[PDB]
Amino acid sequence: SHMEELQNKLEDVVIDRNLLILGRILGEFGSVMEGNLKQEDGTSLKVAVKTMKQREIEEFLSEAACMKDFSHPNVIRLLGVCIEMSSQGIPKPMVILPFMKYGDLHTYLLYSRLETGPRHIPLQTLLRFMVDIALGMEYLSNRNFLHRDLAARNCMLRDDMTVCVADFGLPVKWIAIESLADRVYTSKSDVWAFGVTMWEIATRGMTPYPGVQNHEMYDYLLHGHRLKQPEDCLDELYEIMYSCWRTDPLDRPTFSVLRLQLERLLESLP
Ligand SMILES: Nc1nccc(Oc2ccc(NC(=O)c3c[nH]cc(-c4ccc(F)cc4)c3=O)cc2F)c1Cl
Ligand SMILES: [Cl-]
Ligand SMILES: [Cl-]
Ligand SMILES: [Cl-]
Ligand SMILES: [Cl-]
Repeated sequence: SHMEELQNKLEDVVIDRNLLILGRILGEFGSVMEGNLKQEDGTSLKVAVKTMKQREIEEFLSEAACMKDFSHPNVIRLLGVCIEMSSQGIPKPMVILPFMKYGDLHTYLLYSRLETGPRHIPLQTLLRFMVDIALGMEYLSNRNFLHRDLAARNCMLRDDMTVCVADFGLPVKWIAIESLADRVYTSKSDVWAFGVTMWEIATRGMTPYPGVQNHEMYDYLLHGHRLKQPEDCLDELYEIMYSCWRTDPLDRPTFSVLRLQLERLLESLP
């Protein structure tokens, strides 16, 4: 039953604080730390730990339990959560994820445009990044999960270069036209944000809409303007991402449709 499934998820989301040791800051709303997690088989695992600052706390726990129960290779796996208490009596919620040494997709795309950073990223890999993200989002949306902050900064690179969808939980230019006004939000709003994320990846990390300030943003879209085609972006890839920003959400493709369009384009590549 609905209460049964929720209580089951709740049961195995919590990690004993003594199985975890925190390490150095990776980033600093909250902070992200490197850490170690003792697994049940006796060995420890490198993890990332995210820390923040009672009705909100059950909300954090139940939403963490829901994400951990999700399982798909292009959705970040949430290993568990841990609730500390601060001296001043403020709870300190912590989220445990696998440590991914390649970091987030956005910083990686930027790094790749520096000699010392990752090598230049071929088109084939850039489109394989989009396929991966579309796969995680297909799985999520088939569950009526709404992401609401999709962007390359929130996609993570795994050791085998698989991309998985995440949310640091810590952006006008990613928000669908209808959500800018009515604040209505559907998976078709997520589809809009995916289109922009595809554009981030194709530009190797440009901020969307150069020359357009955030306050000008809804007016800019109101008159039918969209993100421009990056150079050396295939026209077929640009039409796919343009389809994500159709004015009428109902006309935008689903993630399942997008994913197959993108897998089709990828195999056509010599
Ligand atoms: N190097 C390195 N390696 C690993 C992680 C890392 O940082 C982090 C990267 C991601 C996260 N995510 C979360 O806390 C999180 C919490 N609730 C829900 C989601 C979620 C939301 C939507 C969705 F579709 C999928 C998941 C989360 O993602 C935390 C980090 F600390 C770093 Cl920096
Ligand atoms: Cl060990
Ligand atoms: Cl990994
Ligand atoms: Cl643009
Ligand atoms: Cl345009």
